Amino acid sequence: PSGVEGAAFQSRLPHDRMTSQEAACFPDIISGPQQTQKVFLFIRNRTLQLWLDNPKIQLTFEATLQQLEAPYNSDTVLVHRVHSYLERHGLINFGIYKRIKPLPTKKTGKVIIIGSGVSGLAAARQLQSFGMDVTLLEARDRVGGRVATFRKGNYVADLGAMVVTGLGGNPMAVVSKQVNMELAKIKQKCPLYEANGQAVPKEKDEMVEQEFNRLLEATSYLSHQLDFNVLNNKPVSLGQALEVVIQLQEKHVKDEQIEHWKKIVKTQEELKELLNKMVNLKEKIKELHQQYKEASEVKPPRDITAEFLVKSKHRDLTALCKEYDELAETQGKLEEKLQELEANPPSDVYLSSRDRQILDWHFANLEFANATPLSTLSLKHWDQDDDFEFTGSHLTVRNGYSCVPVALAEGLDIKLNTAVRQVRYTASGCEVIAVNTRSTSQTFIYKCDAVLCTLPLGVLKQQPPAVQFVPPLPEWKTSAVQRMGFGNLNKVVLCFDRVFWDPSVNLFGHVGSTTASRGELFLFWNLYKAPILLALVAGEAAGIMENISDDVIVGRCLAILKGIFGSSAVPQPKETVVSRWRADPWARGSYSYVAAGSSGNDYDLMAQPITPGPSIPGAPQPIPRLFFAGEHTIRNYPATVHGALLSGLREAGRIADQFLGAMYTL
Amino acid sequence: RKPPKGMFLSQEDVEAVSANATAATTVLRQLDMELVSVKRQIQNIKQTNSALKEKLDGGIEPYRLPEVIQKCNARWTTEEQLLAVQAIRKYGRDFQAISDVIGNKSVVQVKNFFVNYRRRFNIDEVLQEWEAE
Ligand SMILES: [C]C1=C([C])[C]=C2C(=[C]1)N([C][C]([O])[C]([O])[C]([O])[C]OP([O])(=O)OP([O])(=O)O[C][C]1O[C](N3[C]=NC4=C3N=[C]N=C4[N])[C]([O])[C]1[O])C1=NC(=O)[N]C(=O)C1=N2C(=O)/[C]=[C]/C1=[C][C]=[C][C]=[C]1
Repeated sequence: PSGVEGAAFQSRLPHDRMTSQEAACFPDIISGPQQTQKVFLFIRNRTLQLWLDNPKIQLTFEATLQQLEAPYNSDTVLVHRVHSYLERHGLINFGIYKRIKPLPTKKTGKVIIIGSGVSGLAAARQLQSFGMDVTLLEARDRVGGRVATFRKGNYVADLGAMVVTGLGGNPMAVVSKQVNMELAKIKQKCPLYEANGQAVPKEKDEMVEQEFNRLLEATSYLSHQLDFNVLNNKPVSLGQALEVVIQLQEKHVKDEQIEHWKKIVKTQEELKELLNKMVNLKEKIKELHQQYKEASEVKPPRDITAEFLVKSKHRDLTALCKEYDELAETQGKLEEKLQELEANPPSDVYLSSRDRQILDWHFANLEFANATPLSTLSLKHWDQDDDFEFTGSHLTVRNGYSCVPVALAEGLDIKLNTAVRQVRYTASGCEVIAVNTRSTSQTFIYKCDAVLCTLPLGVLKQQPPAVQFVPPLPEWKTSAVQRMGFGNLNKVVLCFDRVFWDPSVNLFGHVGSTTASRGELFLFWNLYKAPILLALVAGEAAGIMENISDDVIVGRCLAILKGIFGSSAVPQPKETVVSRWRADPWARGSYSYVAAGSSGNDYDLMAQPITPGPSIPGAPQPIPRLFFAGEHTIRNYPATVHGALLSGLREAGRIADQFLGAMYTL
Repeated sequence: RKPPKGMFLSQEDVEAVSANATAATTVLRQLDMELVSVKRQIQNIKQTNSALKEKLDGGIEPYRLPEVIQKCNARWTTEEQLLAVQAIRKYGRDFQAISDVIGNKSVVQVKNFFVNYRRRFNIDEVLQEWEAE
């Protein structure tokens, strides 16, 4: 869309309707007259538009009312109420703007934020900008969390996030105007190369892929139309559902052949019956002729009974001859309606072994996309977030994604090398206990009003617990941590003295040998200004590779690469790095996914803040003290940088409301 | 609405490949056998058929009797009458064969005949004796 409505859509909001969370705060308006609703909407859209048109400076209430129009710019409490709501939930003035009113003299409330992964950072900036006292505690010695970027000389490569998923209402859209990231598009062109080391024909490539997409939708039909969602008590995975469909395909392939040859026999067996009839006719025709010959040797003149005999046997014969001509007639028809059948047999196979194997790469890709074995993705929900996807084409950060957290981090109080070990939260406050990662006996205590927890799901899953909650997290929240899926995927970074791949290609795939190893180095990325290649280890393979030395790994790499590019167009790599995210203590994996038997509704559970019991019993019910953000908390944008960033905005909005009071709901 | 066309997925078929641990490769194998068990029986009957084709080798060519090109008539030579009476005894109501035997009489002059000489050829008797066989 475009104009004011451009902004509404570009901000993830319906241009012509009020959201649930708008109703929440403007219950007067939404329950009120259609007329007023439409003013509101415009006001909202317009303000957005202004912020959007220019997000390198703050957008004040004044500056808004300024550019507004009568009738709209008549009611200035509406304008204030709207510009405030917007400001508060980070729809406007989020990220990195230039202030206009430098930051109000003294602060208010104190919040401890665990972990300076993007979610963390974005929430911290928000809060600080809302005049609060904010400290973030980070276990690592750098910001960014799962946004690692490797740097050395002019080598630059993310082992972290890597792709921006296209600017169609992506908040990163703004971030990227505010920060100098160089965004290069991802040329969708991706050649495949079998174990042998030779391209896969344009012929095949397409047959397989297209079968792949066909297979996917197939599962969707199974799921929704046939209701194949439980199976002897376990939830059905996508993997299961795929195999079941493939089987059913092979079953049909045979099914057909069977009833095709079954047609041959039923025909070849009419030919059999006819021939018998035909032989036994030549049998009478033989012996009958004889008798006519015999009856002709009685020489005339003959009496009438003997004359009759001749004439009679003569007819009887030309009669029997009639039939046999008509039967060799029929015979001919059948004999051809029989190469008819031998000319077009149904297909030999469903998929060949070179097929099943390429198809297997298309699965690896899906495993790479969801960081998991398809045997673990929920069939019913694995793709629930599919609707909310941005428009436009995926990109990469040419100068390293890390430039973004670094950017956000600027201005903030961040304790690096500070591993939170215990969160205790009570009616009157919280205290957080961290240690120093370098000498771990050396101890820290932080007192605050609220804790925003941006710990990775992996971490929150750990047994036994790496962070301990006091009191324990309510069971409803812990079940949700169990049920959800935290996946895994790893990168390998290859650094050379010269380009030797197709420079106009961004990504080529390698086709593995077995189902079991579809993920092993299945795809490579030429992304960068230096000669760097980047290779993925996804699916089942990912977890296994983390148990194998870097050399061995880089081995299998060069191997695969020589195989494609010629056994000595491929030099030794100057510099190599190899992630192990399931290993890494401050992540324990890569990003969440919708495990079988979970739903989207679990992501919502993750976000629900915690409210301590009362202190002195029968005192009034407290404020909520413990809140959560981060990638695993945002139902509609899981497992992504923008998704995190946005969870951060979310919680910061929510906390500010709670502690600084919502002035704008009146 | 329906499976993306090409894919086959009956309700009934699904419950069948799920039933147990390897109903999967079971049912896929019944057909694997079931198939060769037909392909084989094609051979048998392709062979049985092939021998019968060799018997028929020769056609019926040495046995076919030249064209009786002769022309229809009206008179009833006493010969023609006797031929008739005997054709009746051997053919019943097959007016067609009876005409064929007397060569030069129409399938109708025949039916006619049946009613003129019916009288003095006891064609009643004649016919009831063809029936008795
Ligand atoms: C792993 C990964 C890779 C390798 C790649 C990628 C990814 C991943 N993705 C995802 C993202 O990255 C995520 O989501 C984010 O980043 C997250 O964030 P947050 O939530 O904020 O979290 P973090 O970061 O982790 O942070 C946290 C923090 O905390 C801390 N800690 C822990 N523990 C502790 C602490 N502190 C104190 N104490 C204690 N105890 C840590 O350390 C940290 O800092 C992505 N995304 C996007 O957007 N893009 C991209 O590209 C990506 N990547 C890739 O490649 C693929 C995937 C995808 C894409 C697209 C779509 C879908 C998917």
